[PDB]
Amino acid sequence: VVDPFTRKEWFDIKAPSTFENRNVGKTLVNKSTGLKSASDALKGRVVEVCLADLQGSEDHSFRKIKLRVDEVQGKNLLTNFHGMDFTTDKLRSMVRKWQTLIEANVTVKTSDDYVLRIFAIAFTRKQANQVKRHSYAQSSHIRAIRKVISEILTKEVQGSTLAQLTSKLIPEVINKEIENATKDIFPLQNIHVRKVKLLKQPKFDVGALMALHG
Amino acid sequence: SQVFGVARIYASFNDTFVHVTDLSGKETIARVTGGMKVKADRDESSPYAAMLAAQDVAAKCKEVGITAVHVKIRATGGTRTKTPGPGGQAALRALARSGLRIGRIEDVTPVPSDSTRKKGGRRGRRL
Amino acid sequence: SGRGAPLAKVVFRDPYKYRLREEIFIANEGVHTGQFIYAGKKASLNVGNVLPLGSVPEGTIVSNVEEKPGDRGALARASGNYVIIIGHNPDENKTRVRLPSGAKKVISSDARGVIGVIAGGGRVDKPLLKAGRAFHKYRLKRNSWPKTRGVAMNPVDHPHGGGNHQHIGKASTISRGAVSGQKAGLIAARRTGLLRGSQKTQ
Amino acid sequence: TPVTLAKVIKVLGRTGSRGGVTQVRVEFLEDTSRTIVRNVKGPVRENDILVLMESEREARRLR
Amino acid sequence: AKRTKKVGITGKYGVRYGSSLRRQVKKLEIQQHARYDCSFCGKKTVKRGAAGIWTCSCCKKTVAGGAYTVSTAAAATVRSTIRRLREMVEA
Amino acid sequence: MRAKWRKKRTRRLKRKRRKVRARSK
Amino acid sequence: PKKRASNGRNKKGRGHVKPVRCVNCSKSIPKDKAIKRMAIRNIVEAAAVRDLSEASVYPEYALPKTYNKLHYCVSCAIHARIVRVRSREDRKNRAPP
RNA sequence: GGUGAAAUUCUUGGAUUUAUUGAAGACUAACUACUGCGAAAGCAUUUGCCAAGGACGUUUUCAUUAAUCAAGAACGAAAGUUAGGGGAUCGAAGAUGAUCAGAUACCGUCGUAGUCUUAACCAUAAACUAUGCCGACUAGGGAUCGGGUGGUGUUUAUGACCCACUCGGCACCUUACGAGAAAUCAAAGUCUUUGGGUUCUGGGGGGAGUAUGGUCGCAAGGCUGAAACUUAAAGGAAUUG
Ligand SMILES: [Zn+2]
Ligand SMILES: [Zn+2]
Repeated sequence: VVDPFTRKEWFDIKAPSTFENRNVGKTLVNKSTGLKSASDALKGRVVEVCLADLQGSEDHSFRKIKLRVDEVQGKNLLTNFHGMDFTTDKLRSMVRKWQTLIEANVTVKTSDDYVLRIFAIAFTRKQANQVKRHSYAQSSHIRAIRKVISEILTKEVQGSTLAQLTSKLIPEVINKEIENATKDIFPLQNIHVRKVKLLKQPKFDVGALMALHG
Repeated sequence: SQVFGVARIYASFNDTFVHVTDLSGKETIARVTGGMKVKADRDESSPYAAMLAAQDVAAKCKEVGITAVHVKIRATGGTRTKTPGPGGQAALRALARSGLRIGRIEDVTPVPSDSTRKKGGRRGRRL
Repeated sequence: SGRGAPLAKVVFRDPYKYRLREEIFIANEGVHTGQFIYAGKKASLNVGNVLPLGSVPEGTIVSNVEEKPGDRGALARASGNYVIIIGHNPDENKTRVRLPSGAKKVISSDARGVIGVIAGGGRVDKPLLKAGRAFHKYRLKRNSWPKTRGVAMNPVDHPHGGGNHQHIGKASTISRGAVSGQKAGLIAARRTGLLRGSQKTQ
Repeated sequence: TPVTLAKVIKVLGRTGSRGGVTQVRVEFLEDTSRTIVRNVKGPVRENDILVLMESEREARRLR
Repeated sequence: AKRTKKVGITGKYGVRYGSSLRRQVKKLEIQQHARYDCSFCGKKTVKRGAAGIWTCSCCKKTVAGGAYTVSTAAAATVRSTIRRLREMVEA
Repeated sequence: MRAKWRKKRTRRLKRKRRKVRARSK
Repeated sequence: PKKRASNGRNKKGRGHVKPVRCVNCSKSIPKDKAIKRMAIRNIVEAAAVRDLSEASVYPEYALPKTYNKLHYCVSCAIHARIVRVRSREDRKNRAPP
C-alpha cells in the first residue's frame, strides 16, 4: 500500500575500543520524520555477533557476544559489552558418554557499581596408561573443586572492572589458572565459563561510555 | 563492503517460513510462508514450496540490496519434536542458489530442561 | 467496632510547628507496638512503612493503595486482600496495577500505598454456627439483617411473585441497557455455573 | 527458461509401485562437475541425453 | 481419663449444628485459642482481647497479626518475597 | 473379561445391595 | 513363560527409576526400558557443499554437524526401525550393528 | 493452527513466529551406566544446619547378651476425602470438529476436580527377583562400586593412573558333575543314597473375597470368612501344523 522499504535509514554501530575492527554492523531505524523519530526511537537494540569478526581469527568461532547500545550521535553510537554465551554446536559436540560433568554459578558485584552472574563448566578426561571406560569422580572431589573454582573465580572479581575484565577474558588466562590450581585432583578437561549475565545496569555514566572510542 | 542480515528460519512440521531482519532483529523484513505460494493445506511443509517461497524472499531482499546473511535454523523446539522440518535444507539450497552470501551458520532450537509435562497422557498419542 | 480489620494509632512530629500529630492507619500484618515507621519517597522497604508506588520496583505487594494522589487512602482496606504492581511507564508517569481477581487498572505513579498484606486474613472461613453471632455482628454495622425475601413475599410487596404458589414469571438476563424499576430478584445476570471466566485460563 | 540438458551416465536402481521409476546419478553437460540424483520414468541407456524443466529437486525413495 | 473421644473442645454445643460444621469450628478454634510464643519477648504468654491482635502478657508488646494465628502462610511467604526484593534492589 | 471391570461390577453391586438395607432397617 | 533373562531392562537393586516420554509416539516409559540413541550426522542434504562454498565466504567455515538424542518407545521403535525380532537364542547378543 | 487427509479456533481491532523485557508456578534435560543409597515405598541443582547409616581398619571393649515369630505396632506409590495457598502446563467428566452402518472410543481444540504445599485420614497394587528369613559346603572366568595392603611402577612432596592380593555389594559369560515336567537354575543344588534353626501360605474349577457376624474408617472402603449350590475338566511347559 505504501511500500515500507523506503521509510528507514541505514545506520552503523561501533564496538568498544578494547577490540579489533569495530565497524561490524549496520541496521535500520526510521526516516527523520516527526512524532518521535530515529534520534530517540530505538535507543536499545541489543545485537549478537561472534568473536571471529571481532578478533580477526577463527578459533573463537564459539562464545558469541551480545552488545547493547545506549547513546547515539553523529549517525553513530557506542555500545557496552552486555554479555556472552557459547554456540550450541560446541556444547553437544563436547559432551559425551562415560564421563562426568562439573558446574558452578556465582552472582557477584564488581569493584565498580556493576553486578554479574557467572557460570562454569568442566569435565573429566582419562589420562594415559588408562584402561577404564568411565573415569568418574568420587563426589567429594566434585564438592572440593566446586568451591575452589568458585573462590578462585571470585578472586578475579572484587577488582578489575568489566572493561579490563573483558581483556582478561579474551586471552583465557583464567582457564590456565584453574588448571594450575586444580591439577592436583584430576587430569582435567577443557574448562570454560560459558555464561555471563547482568541484571542491574546501575546508571548511564556518559563519561565512561564515551571513554571507549577514538 | 558487505551488508549483513539475519535469516532466522523456522522449520517446523506442516509448514515453514522465514523472514530476514537486521543484525539486532528489531525490524523483520519480508516474511513468507508456504501458504503465500501454495494453497492445498497438505504440502505446506513441502521443500519444493519452501524453495519457491525462499526464491521470492531472496528477490525481495535483493530489491533492498542485502549481501551477506547469518542463517539461524530453529525447529519447533521446546516440548515437541526437537527436529527441523523437511524444508530446512531446501530453504538453504534455494537461498544460496538465488545469489546471496551466507556466513556463520548455527542452530538455536532451545533445548529445555525437564519440565512442563507434554501432552498425550501416560499412554501417549496412539493411532 | 464493626470493621473486622484492626487499626493502629500512629504519631508523627509536625514539621511546621511544635506538635505531635496523631493519625489512624489500618493495621497491616506483621507490625508490632513500639515500632519505628517510615513514610515518603526516600523510605526503605520493610513491612509497614508507606511509599509512593512510583518509586518501588516491579513485583511488590501493598495494601490501602490510593486511586488518585490526595485521596488519603481509598482502595483495599478490608481484612484479606492486597494488590500487586505490574507495569512501570515513567513517561506520562502512570503505572499498571493488577487487582488480580477482577481488574487491571492504571494509576498515577505518585499515588499512596503501604507495603505489607493487610491483617485479619482467613477471617470469613470461620462459620457463624448460629443466628446469635450474625445478629451481634450486623448490630455494629447496619439494620440490613435479618433478611427477608420479596418474590416469595406478597404480591403488593413484589408484583412478580407471591400468592398461593411460589411463582416467578419474570426474566433475569437483561441486555446491555440494564434499565431500572424491575430491581427485584436478579439484575443483568447472563452466565451460570462456576468456572474460570477470565483471561489466561487453564 | 531453464531448459537444462543432462546425460544419464549410470543407472542407479529401480523403485515405484510397479518398479517403474529408474533412478540415476546424473550430471548436466554444460558446466559439468555438478551432480544430482534424478528419477526418470522409462528405461534409460548409458550416456543418454535428456532434458529437464527443473533446476534442482531430490527425491530418493518412491513407492 | 478421657473426657470424650472425637469431639473434644467443641463438645459444649451438644447435638446441634451438625458434624462437619462443629469439626471445622474445632480445627479453627484450637488455633484461635492456642498459646504461641512472641519472638521479641522469649516466653509464650500471647492472649487475645479480640481477633486481629495478639497481646503478650509479660513485656506488654502486642502484635497486629492474623485472624486466628500469629502468622498466616500468605504473610510468611510475602515476607520472604519482600526480603528478596529488598536485597535485590539494595545489594 | 478383565478382573478390573469384574471387581468394579461386583463392588458397585455390593453398594447397590446394601442400599436397600438402609431404607428397610 | 519367563521370556528374557533380565525381566524387563537393566534394573537390579533400584525397584523404580524415573519416567520419560517418547518423541515420536509420546508414550510414557521408564527411563531404563525403551531406547537411548543419538543422531550426530550432518546439517546438510545431498552434498551441496559445492553450492555452499561457491555462495559463501569463509570456505566451509566449521564442518557443521547436527546433534540430537532419541528415545523411541517400544512400539514406535519396532514400527520405524525394521528389525524388531530375533531368533530364540540370537536375542542374547548385544552387538551394536 | 492442526492433523493420514480435513474440520474446530484465530486472522487489517495486525494473527504463531520475530528483539527489550516482566510476571506465576513444575522440574532438575543432556552427564545418566549391566552405577550408587535405602527395610521398602522410593531417592538426580548448588550451598549451610540437624541428627543418623552399611562397608572398611582394629593386638580396644562386654561376654551368649542370639535366629525367627502368634497377640501387638512403625513405614507405606498413584488415585480419593476434609479445610486453606495457586492454578503455568497436562488433564477421567464435560463441550465441540472429524471418521464410522452407529462412535458419548481411538484422532483434532478447549476444559471443572485433580495434577504441588500446609494440618489430618485412607493402608491398597503385576508392593516382581511373581523365587520368605539366619547359618555351612559344591565349578571356572573377566569386568565394576566402596574400604584396605604391597610395587628398588607412570604424572605434578601430597593428589590422580597402572600391576598383584584381599573384605563387602548391585551384577555378568561359560559349564553344568546336580536339580527340574520343561522354560531354566549357582541356586530353583548338597532329597525316597528321603531330617542345619524358623514364621506364613494351598488342596480341582466356580459359587466367592459374595451376604453373614465382628472390627477400623464422616466416606471411598479395609481385615477374617465355610457353605447351600453346578461340574469334568480348567491349568503349566514344550513339539508339529
Ligand atoms: Zn512478649
Ligand atoms: Zn515420542
